[PDB]
Amino acid sequence: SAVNDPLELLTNKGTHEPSFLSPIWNPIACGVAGVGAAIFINWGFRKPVFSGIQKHIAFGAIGVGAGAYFDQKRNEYLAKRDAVLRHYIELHPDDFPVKERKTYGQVLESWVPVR
Amino acid sequence: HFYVMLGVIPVTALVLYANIFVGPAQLAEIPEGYEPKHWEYEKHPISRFISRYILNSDQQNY
Amino acid sequence: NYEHFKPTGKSFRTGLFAVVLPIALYAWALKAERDGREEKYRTGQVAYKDRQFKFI
Amino acid sequence: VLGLDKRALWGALPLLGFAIGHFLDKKETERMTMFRDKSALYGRPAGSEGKAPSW
Amino acid sequence: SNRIGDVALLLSIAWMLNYGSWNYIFYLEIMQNEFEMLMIGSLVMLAA
Amino acid sequence: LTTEDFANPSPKNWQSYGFDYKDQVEDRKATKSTFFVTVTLCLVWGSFYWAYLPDTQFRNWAQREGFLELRRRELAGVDLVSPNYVDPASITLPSDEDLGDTEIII
Amino acid sequence: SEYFGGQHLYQKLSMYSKTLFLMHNNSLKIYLLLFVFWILILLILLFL
Amino acid sequence: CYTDDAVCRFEADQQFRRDRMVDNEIVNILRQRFEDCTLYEAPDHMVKCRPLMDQYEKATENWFIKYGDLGGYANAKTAYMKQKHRLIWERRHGPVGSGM
Amino acid sequence: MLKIIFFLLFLIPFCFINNMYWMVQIMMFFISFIFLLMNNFMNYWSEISYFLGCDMLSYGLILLSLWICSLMLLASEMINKHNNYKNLFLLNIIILLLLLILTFSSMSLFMFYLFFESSLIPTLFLILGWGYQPERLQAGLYLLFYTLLVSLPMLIGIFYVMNKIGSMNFYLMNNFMFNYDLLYFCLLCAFLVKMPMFLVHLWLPKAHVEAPVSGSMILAGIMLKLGGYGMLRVISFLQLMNLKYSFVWISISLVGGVLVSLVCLRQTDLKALIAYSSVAHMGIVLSGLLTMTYWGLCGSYTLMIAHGLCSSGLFCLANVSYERLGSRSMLINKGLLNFMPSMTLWWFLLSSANMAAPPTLNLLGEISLLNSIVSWSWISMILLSFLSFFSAAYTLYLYSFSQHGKLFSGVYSFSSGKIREYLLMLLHWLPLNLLILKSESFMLWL
Amino acid sequence: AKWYPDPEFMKQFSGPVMYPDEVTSLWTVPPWNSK
Amino acid sequence: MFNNSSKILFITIMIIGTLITVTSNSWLGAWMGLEINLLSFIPLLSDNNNLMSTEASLKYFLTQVLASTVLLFSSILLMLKNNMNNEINESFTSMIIMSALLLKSGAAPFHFWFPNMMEGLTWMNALMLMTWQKIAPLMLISYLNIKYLLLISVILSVIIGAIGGLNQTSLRKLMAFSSINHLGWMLSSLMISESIWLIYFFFYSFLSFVLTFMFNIFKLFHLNQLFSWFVNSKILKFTLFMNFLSLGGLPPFLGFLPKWLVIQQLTLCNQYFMLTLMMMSTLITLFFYLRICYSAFMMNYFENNWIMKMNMNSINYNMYMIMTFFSIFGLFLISLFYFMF
Ligand SMILES: CCCCCCCCCCCCCCCCCC(=O)OC[C@H](COP(=O)(O)OCCN)OC(=O)CCCCCCCCCCCCCCCCC
Repeated sequence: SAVNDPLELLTNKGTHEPSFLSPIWNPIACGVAGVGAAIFINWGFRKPVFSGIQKHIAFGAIGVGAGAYFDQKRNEYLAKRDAVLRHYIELHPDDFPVKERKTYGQVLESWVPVR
Repeated sequence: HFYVMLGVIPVTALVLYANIFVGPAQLAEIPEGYEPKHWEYEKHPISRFISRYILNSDQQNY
Repeated sequence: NYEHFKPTGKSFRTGLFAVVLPIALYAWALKAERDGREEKYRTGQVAYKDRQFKFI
Repeated sequence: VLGLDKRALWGALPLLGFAIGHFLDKKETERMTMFRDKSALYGRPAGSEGKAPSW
Repeated sequence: SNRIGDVALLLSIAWMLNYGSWNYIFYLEIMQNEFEMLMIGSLVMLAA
Repeated sequence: LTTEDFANPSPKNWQSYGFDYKDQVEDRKATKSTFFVTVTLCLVWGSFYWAYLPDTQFRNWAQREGFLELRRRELAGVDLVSPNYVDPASITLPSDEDLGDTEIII
Repeated sequence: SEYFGGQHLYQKLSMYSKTLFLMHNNSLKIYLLLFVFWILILLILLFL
Repeated sequence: CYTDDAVCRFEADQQFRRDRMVDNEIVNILRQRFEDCTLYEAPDHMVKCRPLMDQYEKATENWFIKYGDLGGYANAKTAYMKQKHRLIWERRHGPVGSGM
Repeated sequence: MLKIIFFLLFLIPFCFINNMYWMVQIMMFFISFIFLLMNNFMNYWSEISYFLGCDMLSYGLILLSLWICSLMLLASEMINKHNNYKNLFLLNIIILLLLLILTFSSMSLFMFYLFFESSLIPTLFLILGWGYQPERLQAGLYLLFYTLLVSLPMLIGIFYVMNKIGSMNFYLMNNFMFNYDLLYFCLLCAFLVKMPMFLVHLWLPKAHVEAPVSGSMILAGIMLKLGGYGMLRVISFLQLMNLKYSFVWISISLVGGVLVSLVCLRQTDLKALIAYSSVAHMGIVLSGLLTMTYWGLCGSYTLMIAHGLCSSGLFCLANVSYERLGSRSMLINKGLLNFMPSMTLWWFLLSSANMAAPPTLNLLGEISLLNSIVSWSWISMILLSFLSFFSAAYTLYLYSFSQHGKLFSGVYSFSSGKIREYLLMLLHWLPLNLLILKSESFMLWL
Repeated sequence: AKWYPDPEFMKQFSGPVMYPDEVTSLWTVPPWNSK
Repeated sequence: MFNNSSKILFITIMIIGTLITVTSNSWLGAWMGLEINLLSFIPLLSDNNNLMSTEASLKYFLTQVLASTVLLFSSILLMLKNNMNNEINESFTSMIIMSALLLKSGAAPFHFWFPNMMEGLTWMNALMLMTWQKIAPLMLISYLNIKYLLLISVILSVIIGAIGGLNQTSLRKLMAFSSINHLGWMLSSLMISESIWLIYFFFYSFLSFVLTFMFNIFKLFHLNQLFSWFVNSKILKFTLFMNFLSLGGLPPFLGFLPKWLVIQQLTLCNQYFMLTLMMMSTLITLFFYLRICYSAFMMNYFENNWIMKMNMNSINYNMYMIMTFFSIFGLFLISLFYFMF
């Protein structure tokens, strides 16, 4: 495109593929955090670090569920933010105008001589 | 000396196996419509094997 | 050695004439030489093939 | 030769981490592919879907 | 007394930066009359 | 200690290497394995790999392309090294009234 | 260097911490009096 | 290409680096030609090596026209702006070396 | 890349297993061998995985980090002979190496900053935990407060660059150019402290001495090079303003190199003299960085690579006399040619590497750095000759007075040299002469 | 591992303030159960 | 502090009064909630076993009722000038309102009651004082739009709160002076956002809970008392003392995150000199945090040998070790957070 249109910058074309770690990073990081918190509890009480694995299982399940829930709420928050930005760009076409793209050839600026 | 000889002996076996029993490629013009691969762009068999099986291509990183 | 140090005039004279004055004189000399070469470079008094250190 | 005892069986954990990192790098170079055989330096003529990908 | 020779070869290399190749024998008979090569010769003469 | 004790040294009086000072078994295993992972892997096999490393930098390709370009440039005879980045007719310079008071650097 | 450096910075910070502990050894009425004066200039300017 | 696009800047920077390495090899081979002239014509290097030395000096001059005074971070746009200012200074002040 | 990072992340549970001190350095040398294998890098960023990628400068710095940490586990056998906390030491070393790999393979300026200032906390922990001096508190506080005081406004500069540009990536920030004094001072002065200046050095000779051997390796081997990497990433968009203000730093660095080279002739400690020796060579690195030439940048990268090995190898040599003679004093360390004659090979081979030496990478870094500084101005030929003469005037003094002469009377009986120490100083010198072969690797990052 | 914090080092933390002056040198420490 | 159910009653009514304060749509119902919060925070901060707690409650009463009557007088004056609760052009009555709020909060021109009261308390009423009692004044400060009073308060808070904590060897006065410096970062965030303030306040509250639980379970009130504290493994004492480095704003731990978000939002709001004035005056806070960390960062000490068992609560220390893990490994949760935007 030869124009710097502000509306097409925020409009999702759908060509962006999410990564492998993007949907699954937060539940496994919070599960590892829950397992490490249970290990930290067992270390602070001078228990064996893998004694009472039910606490580790419950902490990991709580972490996986909370990570999935807050990741879904995070995605809904970012979608609403994108809708807000697109709606404010659409509502005010004078403050955000399409700007013609300029080739380097038109511009002439400042080589900094090293010498 | 033991641990430099234990390195050199399989290395020198692989070097004489690559030069004598395989041998380097011969330079030639590109045929029309070939579209050669990245490991075709080097001469030595060890360099070709490293660029084919181990190292990523320049096109992929580019 | 800091516990026996006080800002006297002898210590100020030593710290001025030992460290700050060669630094100031060297910086002034480098700036003067580079400005004198840079005005000749920017004015255009030197040829293209007759300039030192082409990195060639 | 090298001497490895029974404690060398604990070294499967960094090899498992190396396999996990290599799998994540393979997934990353699988995703990062919209400019594959479409850049103007390493380009390909018409009929690129019939031909195999370069990487 | 040889470290001053080391720094004189270092400055001679730094002034052979002008002509690029530090193989001086191919530029001796050509640029015997240049100021930059006279600087090179003075530094390597101090080194010797 | 007597003469026959020094002539035939005891196997229990062993001088340690630098790795462990508790038992002789951990010295030999760590010594042989540390000499394995540094000398015959990082210094010999790694140097053999780096000897036959391909053109990561394009320095060999630069020399081949320079030889072919110097074959073809002096045949055309325009320039051995081109001084201009683009063609001087293709570039559209601004006029003197367009620039005004702008710092032109040379 | 330690003057205009870390040692003299630590000495000046220790002196500033020692002279601020004398501010906090007073009664509550002094600080509340300071607040009452700060209200008092803030109400004199409301007249003007 | 446009200022907002970073796809063109990477590709033009890469061909500028490749052309820099090729032109460096041009100057290197033209210097090695003069060195081989000096070794092969050992007593009489004064007469025969003069066209090669003139060609090498023209190569050094053209290399300093294009890539000269750019610094360690030489983008493709930096040489283009240097060419723009050089052509402007050649238009209004004549050739560099007798400028005002 | 992610293979090395996940390798160290799964090497983290090796610390909690008892009698597992020597397997971690085995796996560290194995991942250094694997990192020697993955060498398909050019001047642009390759192996792009999320926010992690690598170019040639980053490749050399991660390889130096892995080699210095792998030798750092080899040098510290005093931690293993005593019941000092081996698990915490191994965890701190693995965490610090992971942070160095993360701050060198950072694609952007901000993640580089984040892991860059995360790296100083394990160095703090090693200095205040495993040192052998009462002034470890004076050592770590000087380091942390110097680097933190000058690196906090660099964060304001970093977000000012983000607000003006939009991006954090190095390539997109290479396009822009700023004409502000205070942005230049913010984005430069933190690295100007992180590599030693003359005026801002103080944390260096008072933090190298009171640290352990491992603190000395990690400080003079890779954490004087974080500032060099940072300036190599920042100088590209601050060229106009550094060309205005670079004569002050270059003149201060050159006169400070001459003056600190005069300091080392009046030093009575082995570990302090190498600490001031790190100031003189990095002064040449700093003086060649600000000239912005191809040769200055390439020779600066080559001299940082070749200095992180040789200064660390000299710091291992001062440790193996401190373990036996009981003190770091230069008066005590006399005539070690008659005590440890086989060590004297490694003393002179690593002291010659500190100066210009015939087969080392330090000479190829010093030649390409003096080229740019003599090209910068002709007045620098007076003070580069004095600095490079005084460098071997002081560096020969440490080998001469420690390794030649009459023996120090009244020394008690100590152990002889060991194969681990000979292997430790073998791997600090054979990389310095095997890397002139394939030197276009470790020099041409551009 | 050769120097460890001696009672001379923890002497400076035993006062009523960190840096005593002529006023606070005559002060006493609070009770250790804070009541 | 749970010796009686009446204290739980006072806790829920002080929560109710603070929520009445921060949700009032007028300047007088906020004062009503302030008086409810004051009534329920007088019996807490008072006990029979400690002699200093009664005179500290007297100091709290005189300080708050001096601040609440000036807050009422200036709000009635604003209502007498312009009869809506807001003000078109800001004037001196908003300055009197903000100064009366700063006496409530404890900004550094008016902070001298804060460590002098803190010198004689327990570690749970201090936890209520520097966390919940900073909710009611600071949430009213966000309604005013004068800049120079906030500027003077932020600058004076970050120099006076950092320098003044150096001489103090008592842990309560040192934590009060550290909370005065962390107060100034909250008011600097209040000039640019009402959400970044919530970020900084919530994680500063989190760090206050996890750090004052170390001194409440083991009953630590002195710097020298930290050196005599017996932990069975010295690695655990070294690990538990990383909350000081966390709260001081160091990058691998949590606590770097809210300070970093304040830095990110202030630079985007073109305020650079005040940020430099705060961050040159936050190194002193890490200095008296690291002076605490003398007692754990070294690995061996000249301990007193009469005590050989570590005695601790079960439920409180079980709650403590969850929050200690997230105080130092909590930067992994930045990918899950979405409340910065
Ligand atoms: C570290 C040691 C050195 C430290 C001091 C270095 C000082 C360098 C001084 C020269 C550079 C700055 C001055 C010149 C600026 C540029 C002007 C110029 O080009 O002048 C050249 C000058 C005049 O000659 P011109 O006619 O121009 O052409 C030369 C051939 N016809 O040409 C000449 O005058 C020709 C001679 C030039 C100088 C050559 C010698 C320099 C080194 C002198 C010291 C060492 C000498 C040997 C040892 C003696 C003591 C033991």
